[PDB]
Parts: sequence; C-alpha cells; structure tokens
Amino acid sequence: ARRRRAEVRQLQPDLVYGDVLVTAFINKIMRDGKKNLAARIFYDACKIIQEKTGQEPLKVFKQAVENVKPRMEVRSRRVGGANYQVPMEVSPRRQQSLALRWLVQAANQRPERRAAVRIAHELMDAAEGKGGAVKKKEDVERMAEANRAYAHYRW
Amino acid sequence: KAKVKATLGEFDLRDYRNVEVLKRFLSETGKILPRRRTGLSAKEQRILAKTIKRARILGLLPFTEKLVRK
Amino acid sequence: KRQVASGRAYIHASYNNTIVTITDPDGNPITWSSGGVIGYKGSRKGTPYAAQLAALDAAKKAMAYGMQSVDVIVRGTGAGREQAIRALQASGLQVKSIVDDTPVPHNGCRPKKKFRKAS
RNA sequence: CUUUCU
RNA sequence: UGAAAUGCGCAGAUACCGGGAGGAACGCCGAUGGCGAAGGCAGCCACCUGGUCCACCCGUGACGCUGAGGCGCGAAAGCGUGGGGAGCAAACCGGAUUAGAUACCCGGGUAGUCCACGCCCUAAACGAUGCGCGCUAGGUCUCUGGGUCUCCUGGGGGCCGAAGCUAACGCGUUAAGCGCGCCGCCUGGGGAGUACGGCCGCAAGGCUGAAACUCAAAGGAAUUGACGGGGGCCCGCACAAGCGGUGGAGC
Ligand SMILES: NC[C@@H]1O[C@H](O[C@H]2[C@@H](O)[C@H](O[C@@H]3[C@@H](O)[C@H](N)C[C@H](N)[C@H]3O[C@H]3O[C@H](CO)[C@@H](O)[C@H](O)[C@H]3N)O[C@@H]2CO)[C@H](N)[C@@H](O)[C@@H]1O
Ligand SMILES: [Mg+2]
Ligand SMILES: [Mg+2]
Ligand SMILES: [Mg+2]
Ligand SMILES: [Mg+2]
Ligand SMILES: [Mg+2]
Ligand SMILES: [Mg+2]
Ligand SMILES: [Mg+2]
Ligand SMILES: [Mg+2]
Ligand SMILES: [Mg+2]
Ligand SMILES: [Mg+2]
Ligand SMILES: [Mg+2]
Ligand SMILES: [Mg+2]
Ligand SMILES: [Mg+2]
Ligand SMILES: [Mg+2]
Ligand SMILES: [Mg+2]
Ligand SMILES: [Mg+2]
Ligand SMILES: [Mg+2]
Ligand SMILES: [Mg+2]
Ligand SMILES: [Mg+2]
Ligand SMILES: [Mg+2]
Repeated sequence: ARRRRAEVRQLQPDLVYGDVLVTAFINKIMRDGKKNLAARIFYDACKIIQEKTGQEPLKVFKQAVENVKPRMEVRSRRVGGANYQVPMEVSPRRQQSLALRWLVQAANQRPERRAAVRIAHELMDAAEGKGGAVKKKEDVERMAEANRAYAHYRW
Repeated sequence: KAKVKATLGEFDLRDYRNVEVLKRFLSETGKILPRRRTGLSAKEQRILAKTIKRARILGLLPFTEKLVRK
Repeated sequence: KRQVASGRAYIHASYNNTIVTITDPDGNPITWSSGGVIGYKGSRKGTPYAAQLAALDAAKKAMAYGMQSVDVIVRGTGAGREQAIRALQASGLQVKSIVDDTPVPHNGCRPKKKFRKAS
C-alpha cells in the first residue's frame, strides 16, 4: 500500500441471519477453502447456543465480539537506537479483525474435542467476559497503558 | 503588528527620564524591541537603546520581566 | 501540619526530569515531587508522562495541606512542561496564573562544551 | 541504530 | 545518557524563598549594521586620545606617490614575576562505549583562560586579492553628511550586471577592466620549512634557508558519471498488516 489506501474487501451477507459480520467470522473459522465445513461448524455452534441458553445466537456472538475488541494496542517502534512498544488507539477495522482472529484462536485452544462446541463455549464465555479471548486482550490493553510513558510518539 | 513610533507624537529620545514613553519600546519581558516593531530609523534606534540603558541603571526601567500566562 | 489555601507551584522542566515543588505564597516549600519520586528512574523521568504524574502527586500532597489554588511559575524548557502545567490545571487544584521565569545570563559564564555549540 | 576492513 | 555508570545526597542533596562573598562575561538593542592600518573592537558613565566624512572654496603653493633596511603594532596558545581564580578546561583521575578505545559520550580536574608588568611574534594574520592615481554603462538595497530635501550631490557597506578581462569558476566605478609609478614575492613534485650557518628568544621556539637522493608528475577550474552513514519527490509482496511455509523428523 505505497500508493493508495486499499479497498476494504466487502463481504457477502450471511446466508442465515443475513449479517455481514457472520461471514467474516465463518471465514476466520475456515481452513483450506472449505467454507462448507466452516459454515456447518458456526451454525452447529449456534444451535449449541440455543440448547444451552434461551438466548438468540446472533446477539450472543455480537456481544462476545464487542467484548473481545481491544481499545489500545502496542505496535513496535524504532527510535534510532532502540525498539520500544508504543501504545496507540486501534482502527475500528482492526478492532473487528483482531476480535474474530482471537475468538477462533481462543476457540481452538480449548479442550472440547469438537470444533462446533469449542466455538460455542468460547463465544458463551466471551459474552460473559471470561473467555481465553478476553485474557489475550485485557493482556493487550494492559501492555499498552503499562507502556504509557511512550504515548508521546504515536507515529 | 502596528509600529510603536506611529502611536506617539514628538518626543526627545535622548530623554532618559521619560519612562512613560520609553516603556512602550520594551517588550512584555522588558527587552528592547527590534526595529521591525519599534518602527525606527537605524540612527534613532541606536540613540534609543542608549537611553533605555540609562533609564535601567537609574532604576526607572526594567532589565527583565516574566512572561504572563505561558 | 499547617493549613495554607494558596501558594506557588514551581515547575522545573529540564531535558532530564521535571521536578514540581509547591510552596506557601512566601516561597517556603510545602511538598515536592519529581520523575524519580514517582516510580521512574533514568531516561524516563524526562517524559511528559513522568511530568504529569509528578505534577499530580505533588498537587495531591499539597491538597493534604488544604491547598485550593496556585500561582504557577515555569522554568526551563523540557518535554514535560505544558504537560506538567496541564496536570495542575486539571487536578482539582486551581491555577490562578502561569508565568515563565526561566533564568538566563546577560551573557556571563562560559558554558560547558555541550552547550556552547552556538559558538 | 548499526558498518573496522574489502 | 542512546541506555547507563562513575558522581553527589539522611553530616539532609535536588527543587523553593531570604541574606552574603567572589570571579568572569555583558542578554534584548544587534543588522544583510558601525569603527580601526592590520591584529581586532560590544552593559553604562566620566576624563584623556587616534582616525575619518560633509559644507564654505578662506589660506600655503607640487610641499607629492611609493618605500630595501630600520623602528613600532601584532588573535590564540605559550613564557617570566606577582596577584587573582567564579565558570570553563589541555594534561591527568575516574565512568561508559568498543574487538581494542591511550577518542568521540558522562563525572571529576591542574596549567591555562582573568589582572599588572615584562617576554614571545606566529596564523586559513584571508578578500587566500601590495599601496597610490586617472580612465571606462547602468540598476537595486543599505550606513552616514550636505542641497532648492518628489529628486540632486559627497563618503562607506552589499547584491545584479555595460564594455572589457578570465583557464574556468568568476571579476565587473569597492575590477580580477583600461593605464602609470614604487615595493614584496613565484619559477615542477617529494626530500623540507628539514640540514648547515647566522641573527633573535628565559625557554617553547622564530627569521633567513640549502644539497645529495628521487618521481613524471604534483596541481587549478570545469564535464560526464558513480557513490554518500547529503537533500527533495516517488515506486515495487521491499517492510509493515495478514494467511500458509522452510530451518526440526522420515523420505
Ligand atoms: N570594567 C572596568 C574597566 O576595565 C579595564 O581594566 C580594569 C578592569 O576591567 C579589570 O578587572 C576588574 C579589576 O579592576 C578588579 N580588581 C577585580 C574586578 N573583579 C574586575 O572587574 C571588572 O573586570 C571583571 C572582568 O570580567 C569583572 O568584574 C567585570 O567585567 C568588571 N567589573 O582590571 C582593570 C583595572 O583593575 C580598564 N582598565 C578600565 O576602563 C576599567 O577598570
Ligand atoms: Mg534522567
Ligand atoms: Mg587492514
Ligand atoms: Mg541564593
Ligand atoms: Mg576578522
Ligand atoms: Mg582659495
Ligand atoms: Mg599667489
Ligand atoms: Mg601576541
Ligand atoms: Mg593570550
Ligand atoms: Mg603567566
Ligand atoms: Mg575516558
Ligand atoms: Mg570532561
Ligand atoms: Mg567540569
Ligand atoms: Mg569584496
Ligand atoms: Mg557606493
Ligand atoms: Mg557581478
Ligand atoms: Mg624541489
Ligand atoms: Mg576540481
Ligand atoms: Mg561530478
Ligand atoms: Mg511481513
Ligand atoms: Mg527438513
């Protein structure tokens, strides 16, 4: 991206709840181009949200994501000598990407043997505020702000 | 902005006692103003600085001030 | 200890540290802080953030003496400076005036090599 | 940042 | 300080207010400014004193220019005698950095830097341009006189530029143009500002200044490039942001 600012690749709304953000997630779930298996998983997982709570899946997922978004992060930085960890605000896009990236990595760290379950529980835990995703995140928000001395670059 | 010379009538700038006049030629930090500001002829500005320096020793004018709200 | 309701905040910004010292209106110090008195040590005392924390600490210790307002007096140019000021302002402590009073020779003493550079 | 030599 | 450490600090430092001592240097004004023969000169006051510019066109009557040698002045550092010593700081004592670091950075620190008197006499002592005089378009900005003060006329400091000159760069009424006078100097590079001798100096050293040998160059200005731990503008899966790899195992 030397020249332009890159078009945000615009995404097919969801086949089922009609939401863009969901395909986005299904995609991060997806390996080796297998959108089918990926989508089973996310739907199968949404069904496990039903059976294990009177909650509508969509607004669980929505509110889980919203809980995993970092406000600030620490991007590394040269200072003609040293590389410092520099705290700075986080683009709405990047909030959303890092959220879904972490949801799925967090999911796949879990013990439960079947993907739809791990996806489901992690989601549940996250809306509640205590998924492994949110620790890999308060971890970030911590490290920025714990480096708040260097907030006087930002670049 | 507007020149300090242009804001006054006649005045003897050999006059090292007229602190009322002299004092508008100083800055908010009691520093002799440059010609860009004083609006003076070179020759005048020479004579000024001399008589400003006299007032100062007389106690009548400041060598310094401190800058207010900064 | 004594109740003084207003007095001076003396900021001393330098390229190595901000030190903020608070006094009664005759100039006797009540409390004081610095980048070192906060956690920091070494190069970090210089930061503007160090400045904020010291300004804030020293303002807190001063409100313990029932301080309400201050005349601020700044000296030296330094990263922490307008930051140290901005802290005091927004600290509960009320800032009546701000004044640069940085001391400067009417050329007098030979500087160290490092500060001659303008030679 | 860092870079003596070739 | 890049980051540090040495260092100072509970015998209470730093930061803050009040009083005192001392030493050294004068901020703004301050300039693309002024003055001096050069070196060089900057708070303010007084005394002593050198130069120089303009107006009047009053006086003398070629009394002029240059100038070997002599004599005097001559930044800094250095020297002698005696003061003084705040800050800075060769040497030196330490801390960092580094492969090492007899340096660059940090902390100390003596001479010295300051004054008087006496030496030294050098310099990128540079405009790298000897002094004096006459002559050859202008324009523009500036300091300082005089006039009939829009404009004219002296003296000084800059910039652009006629003619012209220059190897070129550039110079160009402040000549490096056109001419005259008088002085100093040069005569390939290295050896060498060395050796010797003389003069001077308390010393440090200074002035004058070779030869043997040896090279076929040493140089100046400008051209095209190339390069830069120079500048500006800009690209590329170059890095960043991502997703999957190699380096591990067997094959
Ligand atoms: N400033 C004074 C003048 O300086 C010149 O020289 C004199 C002084 O400058 C010089 O120094 C004096 C000294 O007098 C006295 N004994 C000690 C005093 N500290 C010094 O003082 C003077 O010089 C120093 C230098 O920075 C500073 O104090 C300050 O600049 C000045 N007041 O000593 C010289 C005589 O003692 C001239 N001779 C004369 O015009 C006058 O004294
Ligand atoms: Mg520091
Ligand atoms: Mg070698
Ligand atoms: Mg004091
Ligand atoms: Mg000179
Ligand atoms: Mg006559
Ligand atoms: Mg006659
Ligand atoms: Mg001398
Ligand atoms: Mg000397
Ligand atoms: Mg001596
Ligand atoms: Mg050392
Ligand atoms: Mg040192
Ligand atoms: Mg020192
Ligand atoms: Mg010239
Ligand atoms: Mg002229
Ligand atoms: Mg020209
Ligand atoms: Mg020869
Ligand atoms: Mg050349
Ligand atoms: Mg070239
Ligand atoms: Mg990458
Ligand atoms: Mg392998």
